[PDB]
Amino acid sequence: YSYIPKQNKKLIYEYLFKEGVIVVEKDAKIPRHPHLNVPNLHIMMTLKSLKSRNYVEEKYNWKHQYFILNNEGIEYLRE
Amino acid sequence: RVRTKTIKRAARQIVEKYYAKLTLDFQINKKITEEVAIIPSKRMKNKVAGFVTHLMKRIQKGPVRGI
Amino acid sequence: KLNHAVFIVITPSAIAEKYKVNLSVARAVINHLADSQKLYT
Amino acid sequence: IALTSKNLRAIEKVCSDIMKGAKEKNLNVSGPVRLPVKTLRITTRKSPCGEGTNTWDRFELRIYKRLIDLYSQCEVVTQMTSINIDPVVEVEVIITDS
Amino acid sequence: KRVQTFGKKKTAVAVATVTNGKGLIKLNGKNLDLVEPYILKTKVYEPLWLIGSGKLKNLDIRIRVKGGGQTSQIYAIRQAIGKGIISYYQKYVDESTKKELKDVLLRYDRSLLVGDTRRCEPKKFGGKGARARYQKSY
Amino acid sequence: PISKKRKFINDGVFQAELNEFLARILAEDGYSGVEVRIRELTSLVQKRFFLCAMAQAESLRYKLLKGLAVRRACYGVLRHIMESGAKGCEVIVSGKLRAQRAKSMKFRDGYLISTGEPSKRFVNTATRSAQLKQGVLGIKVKIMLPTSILPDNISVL
Amino acid sequence: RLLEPVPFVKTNNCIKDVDADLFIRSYATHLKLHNKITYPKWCTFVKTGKGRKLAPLNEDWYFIRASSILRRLYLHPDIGVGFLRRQFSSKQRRGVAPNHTSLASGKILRSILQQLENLGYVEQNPKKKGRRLTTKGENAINNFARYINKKVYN
Amino acid sequence: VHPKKYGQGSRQCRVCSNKHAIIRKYNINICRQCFRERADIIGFKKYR
RNA sequence: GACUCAACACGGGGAAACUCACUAGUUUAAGACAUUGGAUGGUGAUGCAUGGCCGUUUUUAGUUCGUGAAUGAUUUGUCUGGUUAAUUCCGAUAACGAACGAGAUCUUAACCUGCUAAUUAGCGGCGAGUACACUGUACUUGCUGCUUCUUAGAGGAACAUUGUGUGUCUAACACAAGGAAGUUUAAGGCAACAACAGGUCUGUGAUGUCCUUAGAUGAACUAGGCUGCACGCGUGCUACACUGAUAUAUAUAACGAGUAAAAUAUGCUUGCAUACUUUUCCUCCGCCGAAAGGCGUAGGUAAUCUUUAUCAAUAUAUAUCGUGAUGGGGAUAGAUUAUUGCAAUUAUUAAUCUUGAACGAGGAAUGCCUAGUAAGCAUGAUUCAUCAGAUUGUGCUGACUACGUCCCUGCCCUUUGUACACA
Repeated sequence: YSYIPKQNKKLIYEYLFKEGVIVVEKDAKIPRHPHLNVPNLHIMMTLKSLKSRNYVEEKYNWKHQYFILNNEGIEYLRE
Repeated sequence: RVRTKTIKRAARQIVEKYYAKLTLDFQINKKITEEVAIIPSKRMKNKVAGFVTHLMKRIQKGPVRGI
Repeated sequence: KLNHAVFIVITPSAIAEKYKVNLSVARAVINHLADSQKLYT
Repeated sequence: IALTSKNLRAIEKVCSDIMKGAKEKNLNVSGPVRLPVKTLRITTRKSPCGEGTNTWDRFELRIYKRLIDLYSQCEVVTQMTSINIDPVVEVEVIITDS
Repeated sequence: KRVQTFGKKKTAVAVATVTNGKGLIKLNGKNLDLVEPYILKTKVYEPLWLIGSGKLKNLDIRIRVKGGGQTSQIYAIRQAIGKGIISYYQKYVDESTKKELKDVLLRYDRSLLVGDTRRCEPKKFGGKGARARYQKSY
Repeated sequence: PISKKRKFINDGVFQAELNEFLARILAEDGYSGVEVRIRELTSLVQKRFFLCAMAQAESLRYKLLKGLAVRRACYGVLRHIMESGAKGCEVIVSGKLRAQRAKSMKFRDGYLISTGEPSKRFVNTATRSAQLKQGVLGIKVKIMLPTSILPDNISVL
Repeated sequence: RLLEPVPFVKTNNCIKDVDADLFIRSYATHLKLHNKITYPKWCTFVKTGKGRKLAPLNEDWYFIRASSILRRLYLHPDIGVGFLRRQFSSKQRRGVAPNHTSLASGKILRSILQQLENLGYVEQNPKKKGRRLTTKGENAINNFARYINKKVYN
Repeated sequence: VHPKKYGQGSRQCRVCSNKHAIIRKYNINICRQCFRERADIIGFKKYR
């Protein structure tokens, strides 16, 4: 199962909008993010989805991602 | 123990300029060379100063090929 | 093999060789005559 | 006031600054404290693959810690340390009275 | 009055406090006789004879021992006591006898005043021994 | 409440992260300082926590990645480091280079001190790799900073 | 042999001025005569230490322990059963495995400490946590030392 | 899944992402394989 | 995987659950992008595609350039000879002059600067003495003259130094002495020119190419194997004993290294959900039990607490025996109690008792060895939830000797012969 909630999607999206600089972490079994009260497991697939949609870019590192929002993603993802 | 071309050329370079300062005493030769030269390695400075002393004792009793 | 017994210079080895006995009973005989290695008295 | 670092020249220069400031300010300042140096030793081996003559290297890191004591206001000494300190040096402040 | 000297050979270190008194030379608490090995007691006793009992009768020497090998500690003790007697001769009791004392000391032996530099060299890589290698096969 | 040794270990790993991040992002310019563009770098660092050999090597790595001739690229960067002022420079390129046979070419100019702790102090190192059609190419850049003064040099007026 | 010439001036003011082994034997004999403490019975089936792995074969080992514990207690002002074990450490030859050190049994030293506490020779205080000899025990050992000293003197 | 905080499966290397041959001295939790080259950047000089 | 040096206590490889590339199985989509098409990952192969790294030739002494000179590959310099830490120098020299390697350079230890001072250390003093000497001693409790002593912040000291000698009287080495430092004072690290088609793509989201992807070569979970044995081969530990086996007491160090979890109560009916400190290191103590270990605590994120005014042993001395495979020797198995681990069975580890194998110093053969070094004895760190018989470091006991050579073997140079050049 593990169906992704619409509330979770909108919450993470508005978190991206309000912060702008997000560290997603490579690990997925970590139960929670220090600055995000959401299970981490629901983050990396949607980050990969946005990256493959070419709206965001990632430098990537070992055990680190360092996603930074592009100038052409907020207008599309606002609603 | 011997020495290298660096010490040989250093010895040839020195004395030709401040021979009158240099004397026959090994310790005073060391002291003079200490401020004559500018190389900051104390061990090889002492080595080359001993070289100056042993070259200076070769003076005044025959040809020395230099200075 | 050992064949010494206990039934009939005071140094242990010498008296042991003389009496053909073990050195423990030789020490016992030494103490008996007088009355771990030490210098000669 | 104690300080800790790795490189010796940095701690030497800031210690010289400390004694100069103490002499200028004329405080009840204790004598210089010279703690023994600590060497931190680790072992490693070259040749990431097991092939070849297995050889090992020794890596040492040298700590440097010193102490002093002063009788003055904390604000002035901490401002002096801030203006005349290196971000690579760490300092703790402990005061004395008599 | 009182003087302090040091003596260092091998790992062991030794101090020597030379003070006036009635002849109280104590190795901390235990005397210079209860150490147990008479073989090293002979080396402890060696410096005293070449100086004289009467000189040491007027001095009290405090001896502090802090760890080390059996031979290293006694050698460091000898270094410490030699430095202490030399310093106290040069300072308080008598200078004229100090010259003859150091003369006879250097005549008899050299390690009595200044110790050796020999020490455990850091064993290299290659074998269990310091300069040994593991057995190699073909 | 952290011990000093473990604190310095943490500082070291953090600075290792910092240096690898600098290598990853700093691409368009040389060494222009460090922070103890800039706004986003500071924001990302805060969120996560809570002449120049590198520049010359990066320039030549760009030159070889663009596909321009290797000989011309190395000659140009060598001219550049001489004109910057170093007595010499050594560039090593190892990999495929047009053949399945691995090869390497050496370029000799300058003093080229190669061993000793004075050599380590007075000479720095740069080493990188680049991706190509059939593998990777490794580049070693060695420049010796002009010499306090080198102990081997002896001269008296 | 046991007597050695002494060139320096002695004090003989405590137990530090006498040999450890001879004084330990003398005080063990004195305690045997006094019957101050028990054997004790429960300790007959137990060896001295785990490394020792067998009997002490001396039929006086407990009294030697009792005569050595207060000796070391005087030597070190504050110590404990762990320090006694470390001092009396021996070898544990684990068969083929190479030899290693091993501390002695701690319960026998604990029992000796209980016996000395009952005798009043030792007291416990929050300050100076390590075991120390009481004042009366210090006077008793002073008298005993000055007595055995004169015996071995003349 | 039974994630336990002890043993071989408790931790993993930060850089090489492989817990094998991890050295835990000083709680560095870094693999020796990467440490070979990270020894200079970490600031921990090799002298002798 | 790796097979002579240059594999076989190596892959830091001391594997009880994935772990782990293996086996018997079961699950998950966790296949991003616009049913369907379509991609990441891989301890999958290829180190004979690589990079980096490393081990060798090779810890030696060789390598190269500018100019000049002698159809050409090329030669010279880069060498007859003397010295050596080495083409290291002198020296004759179609060579002259240069660069690398050597050299040099630094940490440790080693003496001094009565420099520099005292925190977490030492030398001192006195407020009281615990008992004795006599007209302070071992030990405490409190403050502070002082910092050679515990320590380093820098510098110097050592340079065949001096003289008696060896030398083409130049380059060198010997004897004796001052001196801690006279083979560079010794142990270390950097290792050129260039190569192996040497090892590693199982260390990496470093890496090309080929291959797998829903019945995964991705990931997760249970169990098993790497530990099984007809056997063979390397590194090691214990011994074959009287300088020995066993107990008792004395004198003893340094490097060390050290803080996303327990328990409680509430509700439901021991388990789940919920909240309070941190239980998640070494630990001194007082006991419980020989012991393992446990109980409630002192200390410390650290010269303060473990612990270090001290952690070991070979010794030292007295005692049992007294060289009889014995009491040596401790393989083997049985009986067990405690900790480590949700898991010890293939008995992890372990206090105890019992069990009692070979082994009388080892054939052909073989390895290491020049002074705190051989050898023997111990001990800290590494991986560790637990476990060294491994590796590295530390310390102790301080030996038998050479003080040079090519006879064996392994390299270097010169000459010469080649029908070899993957040599």
